[PDB]
Amino acid sequence: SHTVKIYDTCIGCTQCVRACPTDVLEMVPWDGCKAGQIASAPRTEDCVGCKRCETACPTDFLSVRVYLGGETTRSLGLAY
Amino acid sequence: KSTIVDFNPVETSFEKWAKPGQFSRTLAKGPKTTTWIWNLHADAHDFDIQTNSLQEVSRKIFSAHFGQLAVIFLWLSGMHFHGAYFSNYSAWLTNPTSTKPSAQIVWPIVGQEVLNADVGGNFQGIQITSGFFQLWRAEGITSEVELYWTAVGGLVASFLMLFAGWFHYHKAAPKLEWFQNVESMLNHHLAGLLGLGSLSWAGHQIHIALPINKLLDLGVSPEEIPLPYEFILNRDLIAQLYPSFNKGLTPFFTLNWGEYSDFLTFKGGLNPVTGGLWLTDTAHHHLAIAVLFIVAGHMYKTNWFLGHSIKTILEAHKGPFTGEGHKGLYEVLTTSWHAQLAINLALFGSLSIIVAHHMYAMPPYPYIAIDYPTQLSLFTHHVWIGGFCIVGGAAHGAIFFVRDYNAANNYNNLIDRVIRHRDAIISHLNWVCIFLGCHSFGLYVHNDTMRALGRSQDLFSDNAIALKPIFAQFIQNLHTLAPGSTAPNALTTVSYAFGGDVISVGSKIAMMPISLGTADFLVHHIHAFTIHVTVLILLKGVLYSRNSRLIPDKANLGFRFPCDGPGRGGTCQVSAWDHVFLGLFWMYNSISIVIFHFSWKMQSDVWGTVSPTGAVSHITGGNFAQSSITINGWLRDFLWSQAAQVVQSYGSSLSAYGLIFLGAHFIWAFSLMFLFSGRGYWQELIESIVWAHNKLKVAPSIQPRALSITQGRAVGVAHYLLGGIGTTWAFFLARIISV
Amino acid sequence: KVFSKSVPFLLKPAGLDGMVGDVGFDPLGFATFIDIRWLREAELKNGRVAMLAFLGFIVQEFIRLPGDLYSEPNGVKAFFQVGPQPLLQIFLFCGFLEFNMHKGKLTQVDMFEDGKREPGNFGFDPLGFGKDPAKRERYALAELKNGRLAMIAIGGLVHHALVTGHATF
Amino acid sequence: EKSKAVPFLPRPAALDGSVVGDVGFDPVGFTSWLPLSYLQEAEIKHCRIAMLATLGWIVADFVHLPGAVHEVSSLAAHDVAVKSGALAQILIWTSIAEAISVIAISQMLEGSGRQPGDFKFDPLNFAKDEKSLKKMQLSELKNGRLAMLAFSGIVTQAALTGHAFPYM
Amino acid sequence: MKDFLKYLSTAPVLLTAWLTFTAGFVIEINRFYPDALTFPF
Amino acid sequence: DIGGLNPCKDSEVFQKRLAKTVKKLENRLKKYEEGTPPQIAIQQQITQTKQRFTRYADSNLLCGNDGLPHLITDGRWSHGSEFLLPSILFLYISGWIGWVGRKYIRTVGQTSNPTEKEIIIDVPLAISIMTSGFLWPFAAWQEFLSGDLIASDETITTSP
Ligand code: CLA
Ligand code: CLA
Ligand code: CLA
Ligand code: CLA
Ligand SMILES: CC(/C=C/C=C(C)/C=C/[C@@]12O[C@]1(C)C[C@@H](O)CC2(C)C)=C\C=C\C=C(C)\C=C\C=C(C)\C=C\[C@@]12O[C@]1(C)C[C@@H](O)CC2(C)C
Ligand SMILES: CC(/C=C/C=C(C)/C=C/[C@@]12O[C@]1(C)C[C@@H](O)CC2(C)C)=C\C=C\C=C(C)\C=C\C=C(C)\C=C\[C@@]12O[C@]1(C)C[C@@H](O)CC2(C)C
Ligand SMILES: CC1=C(C/C=C(\C)CCC[C@H](C)CCC[C@H](C)CCCC(C)C)C(=O)c2ccccc2C1=O
Ligand code: SF4
Repeated sequence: SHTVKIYDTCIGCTQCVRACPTDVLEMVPWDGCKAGQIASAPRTEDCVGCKRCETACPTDFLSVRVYLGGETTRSLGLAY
Repeated sequence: KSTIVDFNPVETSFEKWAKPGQFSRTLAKGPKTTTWIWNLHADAHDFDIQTNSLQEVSRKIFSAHFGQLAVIFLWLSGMHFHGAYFSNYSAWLTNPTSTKPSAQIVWPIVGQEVLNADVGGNFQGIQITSGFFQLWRAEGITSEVELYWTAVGGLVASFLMLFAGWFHYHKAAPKLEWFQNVESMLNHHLAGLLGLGSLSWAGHQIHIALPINKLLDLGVSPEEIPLPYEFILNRDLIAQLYPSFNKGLTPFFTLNWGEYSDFLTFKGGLNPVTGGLWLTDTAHHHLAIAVLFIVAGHMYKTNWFLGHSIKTILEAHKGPFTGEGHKGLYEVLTTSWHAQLAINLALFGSLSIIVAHHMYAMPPYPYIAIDYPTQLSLFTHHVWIGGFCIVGGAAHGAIFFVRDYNAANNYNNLIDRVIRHRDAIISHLNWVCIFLGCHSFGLYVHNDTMRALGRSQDLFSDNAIALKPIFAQFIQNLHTLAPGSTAPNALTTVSYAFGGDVISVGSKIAMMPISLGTADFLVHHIHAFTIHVTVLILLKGVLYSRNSRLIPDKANLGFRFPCDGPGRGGTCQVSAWDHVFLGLFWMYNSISIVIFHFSWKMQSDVWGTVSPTGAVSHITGGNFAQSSITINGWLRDFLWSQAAQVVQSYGSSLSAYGLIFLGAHFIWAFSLMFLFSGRGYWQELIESIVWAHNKLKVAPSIQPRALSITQGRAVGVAHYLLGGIGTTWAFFLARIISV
Repeated sequence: KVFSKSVPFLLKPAGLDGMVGDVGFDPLGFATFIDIRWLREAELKNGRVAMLAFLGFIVQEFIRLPGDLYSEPNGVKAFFQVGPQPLLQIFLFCGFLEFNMHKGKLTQVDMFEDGKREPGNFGFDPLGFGKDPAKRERYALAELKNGRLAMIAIGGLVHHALVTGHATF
Repeated sequence: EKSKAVPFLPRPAALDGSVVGDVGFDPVGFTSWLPLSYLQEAEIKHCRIAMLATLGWIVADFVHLPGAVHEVSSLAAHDVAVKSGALAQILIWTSIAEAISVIAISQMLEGSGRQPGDFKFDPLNFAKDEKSLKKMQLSELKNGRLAMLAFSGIVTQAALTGHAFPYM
Repeated sequence: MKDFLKYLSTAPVLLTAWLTFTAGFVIEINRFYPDALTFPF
Repeated sequence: DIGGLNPCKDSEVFQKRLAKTVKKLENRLKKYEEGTPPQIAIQQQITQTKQRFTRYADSNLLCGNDGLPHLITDGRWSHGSEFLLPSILFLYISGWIGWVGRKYIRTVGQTSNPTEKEIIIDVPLAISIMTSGFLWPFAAWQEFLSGDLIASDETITTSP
């Protein structure tokens, strides 16, 4: 399964979570930004690696980073 | 306040000319990177994203059609003007079989005047392979003054179409209901446009082209031929050549149409003097076409209680296997310009290819069959246009599926049922493509390896394991027996390609029976295989344009997007555009093979010279039958052998063909930089270049960015097509002009 | 609307107000997209060069210098007979003059960048003509008109020598 | 309604009364989609050009300038004058005048106040008040239209039959 | 003629005019002094 | 002489090339009639060929064993009109182009909308800058001295 990391440059704009096609990211409470929220990656087993999450990231060099790793039938997007 | 048009919808102003990108909501803010410049031209004609109203898109399309027709009229006016002023048309008229048509002279600069060839008739210029001279002769044009007047009329018509486009966008723009009158539009395009154009052309042929060309074939010089208007004012100048005009129009109105058999014939074959189709046959053909199309125009209900409703016809064509059938197709084709473009472009390209075939098969112009460069150029050009238009039709079908397809409005109809079993279609088409490719190409490779191993009796040849195209030979036999048996009123077969006598004009073969052997079997199956693979790519693009097992929401990404990401193992080129890109490549492959087959087969087994005793000697000498069955044969006896004229053209009047050969090779190789590489490398190189510019304080405010992934693919495919087609263009033209 | 005094059917051009040759002649509006100070500097320099060149024609066809090189009454043919060496020296001397008279700032963007530079005012007045300000404006207008007339005449003489070949006489 | 010239046609709706030579003659409605000042300027330019052309054609078929080049009929004078460069000078100066005209017509269309065809060229007076100016404008327009038609007829007849000044 | 002149000031029109002028004076130099392999001086 | 080459004025193969080209052109000329434009064009071709060959012969041009002018670009002023003088001419013209482009970029870079003035050129300012490029060698060695030609550390750098 791929690896997804969140960095404290998160501004809690939720654009990553609402762009994930496989429900990998979610918004959790935080105290490091104005919005009081930070993205989390608790379901990386469903991560497919499409990187839509970091295409919607407005922070300078990203706050969500997807590191491709071992492959799985879920991560390979295999309907068969 | 008319019910069909809106008056003064858009003000005629230059203000928006000074605001580039005003049409787009995203581009209107102004450029920030160089990507804006490329996006400006990529969205210029995408009227769907510029307005949210179908009416505005339709009006823009209508005015764009007017602009295109004005451009076409300007091009035709230029052609006629060049024929009038910079051509040897008058000299070619008096010696069609010994003077090469030329209509473009080259200025004497930088030594380029060598391009002015010895085309004959005390003229120097570039030999013309568009066949305008033969067309003008078939029109009865015997003077360059008539060409000048046709050019002036073309200029006037081009201005008229420009004014029409301006008028119908800015002064009186039609409403959506006017555009959606598909019944009225079909009625008019079938009766008025097609039928009345055929009728008017039949009238022109009968009254101008029939007498003038008959006098020309009789040996009368163009100077003593009467002016065309005299054939109308004087019923005695035409009644001598065709002694049926003496009865006037009485036989027509008295149903005694047999009297007009003098100039409305049904002969078939070719004119022995000119080598083209009998112009009496052509006039009769256009008359019959006019009547048929006028009749066909009275089919759809427009404004009276009479005719058909296309909605009622489609909705009644259901079936046990097709569910709701054609229900909803009328709404699809009356609310989506992209669906209409798909159908029209596909059928238009297919029509262009059919035209290309019927052109050389039955030469319709005087002294055009013996002008081998003209025949080769016309066939290749029309087949290329057909392939491009077919790929465009597939592209716009995919665009309709992505954008204008409504799932709710198409419940259980044909479109829905096709998407529901797209897997089966694509898998079976994949199997067919593999079967056809394996067989055709592996038979070619088996022939090559048997020849390389010294086993000549193990080939798929005529003197070996033979694959006779018996079905095509049966059809050829049926056509050569048609006159008198199935077409009892015919005097000769439609084309001598099916069989018959060798038709030669001035010791040059015009048409001759095209024998089909094992070599034609293999190349025909190659054609079928390439066409099937192109269809596979395009149909996979259209069907999987909305969703798939990989990307269940591919429609939300649009028609044109590079990917969905490196995930799922990699989701490159999943668009539907990336399928029109690969399909463009495969169309290039298929059309290149088709034109190669045509060129080699014609040069080897049709074209040539006929000795006075009747011995036929061809351009190459019949090497197609035995050497077109191996890839080494194609490489050596066709490519290497017929490329001799291109490479040895330096210093001669064909040197421009060698230069274009080299430049097209350069462009084709240039394409591979964009096709093989990726955007990240070029962006990171532009980073260092920008560092240098910033170090010298010369970094542009518009930030330079590497071409987008989709634009990189588009540039690659455009350069690839240009280079390959230009290389084949120069090769064909130099080879067929030299010999 | 005011309308120009020279071209009476055209509106009065802008940017010419405080000048010593203003007759309102600018139908193409060259003063709108080009600096008027630079335009006057260029007009004055072109006029002065044309006046000197016209006088050079008339003297050359009449007087000439001793020597085989300087023996062509026709100015156009004298340009070729004299050879490149005498002409290149004139070119370099004119360049030296240009540099020292404008004191470095020689270009359209550099000249008049700081202002404080009356167009055409090199301060050249050794004989003292122009101390009285009353006749100064008349002298400026006369210089401008003579310069324009000399531009027209310099073109005329050069093209007469080209179409005939002998001289001006 | 019911324009003066064509009594059964409606008034062109752009020519009420406030133009010299305005009899309401625009059946095909050229004024409905083109500026009135632009059309007036074009008409006056045509009038003046054709008046000069008719006078020149008629005179040059009678009186010739000294020289062998000027010894041709006005019908054949175009190919001779273009070769000698005589028409080149006219082209140059007419192009200068027409560029100044480009400026003038642009200014007139974008405000200004210059009447169409009014170049203020009036060395003599010949027009002292508004009434005299209007009468002379009407005379100029009528004479110009007559001369345009006259030059048309002269050229067509001379080309049809290569006759001298009587082009019958 | 305020926005038309601004349209003529756009990058494509200006580049086309400049390249047409450039090719023009190059072609005319090569017409009046053809076959120039070295510097004329 | 230099590199074993010989002057083209004494190169027999050069004259053979000239004679062959003229003979081909005359043979082409034979197949046309009288003073017709084709014959005039071919005669002009012959005249231009002769003039070009004569000019190349009297041009201090060195010809090889193939009878074609070879360029001596080692730097010697003897053959200075082959490379060195065209090199100076191009350097002047290209420096002019680069200087006017850089000046325009830096000038409209200090306005409210720098990017707008790059797709829609300020033709007055463009003309002002373009005709000022004749002093580009002097302007360059007056801006480099003042430190206005080179940026120092406001330039951006990647991570490593
Ligand atoms: C008999 C009547 C008639 C005729 C001849 C045509 C002919 C044409 N139509 Mg058309 N049309 C008609 C009725 C007709 N239409 C009606 C009733 C409707 C309403 C439903 C439409 C709606 C329509 C649309 C929406 C479009 C066309 C287009 C076209 C052109 C197709 C391009 C082509 O084949 O090039 C052949 C070209 C020629 C043969 C050149 C000569 C044709 C000239 C222009 C005659 C045109 C006839 C015109 C209708 C007369 C009106 C004159 C006006 C003063 C009223 C062609 C010119 C398409 C096009 O190209 O747009 C411009 C297009 O997009 N038509
Ligand atoms: C009747 C014909 C027709 C029409 C009306 C359209 C219309 C349209 N197409 Mg389309 N298309 C066509 C034929 C047609 N196409 C064909 C034949 C193909 C197959 C190649 C395609 C493939 C295609 C794709 C793949 C796409 C479109 C798109 C579009 C839309 C936007 C077009 C645009 O902005 O381009 C503006 C025009 C340009 C950018 C011009 C580019 C220059 C071309 C590529 C090079 C031409 C070179 C030329 C031959 C000269 C070379 C000579 C050399 C020596 C210089 C528009 C609705 C796009 C879209 O989004 O649709 C919604 C899109 O993605 N089309
Ligand atoms: C010469 C190069 C080449 C070759 C051989 C192929 C071959 C093929 N392409 Mg293509 N393609 C090419 C270049 C080529 N392409 C390029 C440059 C592009 C870029 C645009 C594409 C883009 C492209 C697309 C987009 C698609 C194809 C498809 C296909 C397949 C069609 C089905 C078929 O005939 O399979 C049969 C295989 C052959 C004819 C190859 C030769 C096989 C020999 C003759 C017979 C068997 C030999 C035997 C097994 C050897 C065993 C011994 C060995 C173990 C030592 C086929 C594999 C389609 C596809 O997937 O298939 C349906 C498809 O959709 N191609
Ligand atoms: C439309 C205007 C016009 C044009 C195009 C021509 C053209 C021509 N005329 Mg002509 N002519 C004109 C008006 C015109 N004329 C008028 C109005 C007269 C009466 C005075 C004459 C009297 C005339 C004679 C007597 C002769 C010609 C001849 C000729 C031919 C060669 C010499 C020449 O240019 O004329 C030279 C013209 C003149 C000597 C008199 C011209 C007087 C002008 C037109 C009146 C003042 C108008 C003013 C200058 C406008 C200013 C223009 C503005 C842009 C600055 C040439 C075809 C000669 C020829 O070859 O005959 C066949 C010849 O012998 N013309
Ligand atoms: C005289 C002239 C202009 C004169 C104006 C003058 C003096 C007045 C100027 C001033 O009042 C103003 C305006 C304003 C004041 O503040 C300044 C002054 C100075 C007081 C232009 C001539 C302009 C002269 C021109 C344009 C001449 C063009 C000639 C051509 C084209 C000849 C071509 C041929 O000779 C060839 C080439 C080959 C031959 O075989 C064929 C032909 C055709 C004959
Ligand atoms: C055309 C021209 C002037 C045209 C003026 C016109 C139309 C004026 C019209 C007006 O005034 C009137 C009529 C009335 C006014 O109220 C209104 C306007 C409209 C203002 C000047 C040309 C002027 C032309 C000039 C000055 C040309 C000079 C050429 C020189 C010096 C050439 C030198 C060389 O040719 C040699 C000697 C040898 C070569 O081998 C080398 C070089 C170096 C190239
Ligand atoms: C080189 C290259 C670039 C860089 C290419 C750029 C930045 C294009 C630069 C184009 C210039 C700026 C304008 C065109 C200049 C030409 C001389 C004009 C065309 C020639 C005419 C005759 C048409 C990419 O951005 C890219 C992206 C994706 C895959 C491959 C590639 C790729 O190979
Ligand atoms: S960039 Fe190239 S590779 Fe990476 S995802 Fe987009 S398409 Fe697939």
